[PDB]
Amino acid sequence: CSCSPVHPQQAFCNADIVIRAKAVNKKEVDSGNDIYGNPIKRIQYEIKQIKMFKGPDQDIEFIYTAPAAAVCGVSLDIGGKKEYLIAGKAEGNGNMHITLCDFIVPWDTLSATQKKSLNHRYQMGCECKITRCPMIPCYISSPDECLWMDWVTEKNINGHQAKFFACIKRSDGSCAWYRG
Amino acid sequence: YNVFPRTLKWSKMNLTYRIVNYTPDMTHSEVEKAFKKAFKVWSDVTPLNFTRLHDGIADIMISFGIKEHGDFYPFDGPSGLLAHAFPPGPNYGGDAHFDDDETWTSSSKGYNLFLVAAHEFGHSLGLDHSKDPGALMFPIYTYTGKSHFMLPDDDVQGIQSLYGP
Ligand SMILES: [Ca+2]
Ligand SMILES: [Ca+2]
Ligand SMILES: [Zn+2]
Ligand SMILES: [Zn+2]
Repeated sequence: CSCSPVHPQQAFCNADIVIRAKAVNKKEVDSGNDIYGNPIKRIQYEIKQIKMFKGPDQDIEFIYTAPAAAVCGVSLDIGGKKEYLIAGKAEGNGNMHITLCDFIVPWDTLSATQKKSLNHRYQMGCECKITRCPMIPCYISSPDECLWMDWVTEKNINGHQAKFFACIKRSDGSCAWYRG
Repeated sequence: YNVFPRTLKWSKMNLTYRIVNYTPDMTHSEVEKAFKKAFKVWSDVTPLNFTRLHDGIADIMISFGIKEHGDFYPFDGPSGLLAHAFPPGPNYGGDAHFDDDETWTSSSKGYNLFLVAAHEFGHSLGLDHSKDPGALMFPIYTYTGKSHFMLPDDDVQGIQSLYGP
């Protein structure tokens, strides 16, 4: 499984659902057979939703993911003391589907700016594009973009900009990184 | 490193692959070179060897898909999921699928097909994801360096733990 690197604001803006939650149980569920006759299973996580930052009013009680890492399956801690910031796809009322490409991190690893940004700052920035900078020199092609320089400046997707900045529209200019 | 249940690895050292279809993003020659290079990363450090088949059945079936492409794991348009693959075994086993709603390149632009393929082929051979962002088997793509790809030690060590150097 190969995933695009994503800044938290992109993850927030692109996901159907963004919650803080704790997984309390895991169960395999039968979901038919593939074209070759192999049984298809989904892993079903029973969760407790702590808070929803974005999504349908009906609380998420279940999260499904693939059994295999290799087709982007996710493993969550089902001990019941480990909280996670889960962004992902909305299924039928009360159900949610996650892949490794979704933004999923232990709640406790989040910077204070990241936690707070989930309430309103990231939504403020959704109209801005956050653009990748795979290799220098990368340019600011358009006013509606911020350049995500974490990778080439330091070596971490969760760098300085991921932890402390949001890309939001300014008055005179359009978009720019903001630490607030 | 991290490996899938060791018991189910490729029992034979000669493996075959076939490119089922081609992205229009690059020429056939370019696609072929990317995959050839990607397999070489692994064959250079183990007894495995790879042969490309023009037609017929191959162990590693490679194809480009857009959203629903035949399996239970649809792609999601541009960005997000870039590719996926299946561990050693029959049918799907060993196969790799690349999301053609990405722009695939032989450069730093879009997504570099060779790098993503080298990762996915790791799964085709039995490796799981590494927790080290510096390893090839890390699941989040990061455009590597400037020019000269070197399989990180951890990935070398992982694949050798399965097949020997
Ligand atoms: Ca196969
Ligand atoms: Ca995609
Ligand atoms: Zn992977
Ligand atoms: Zn697929």
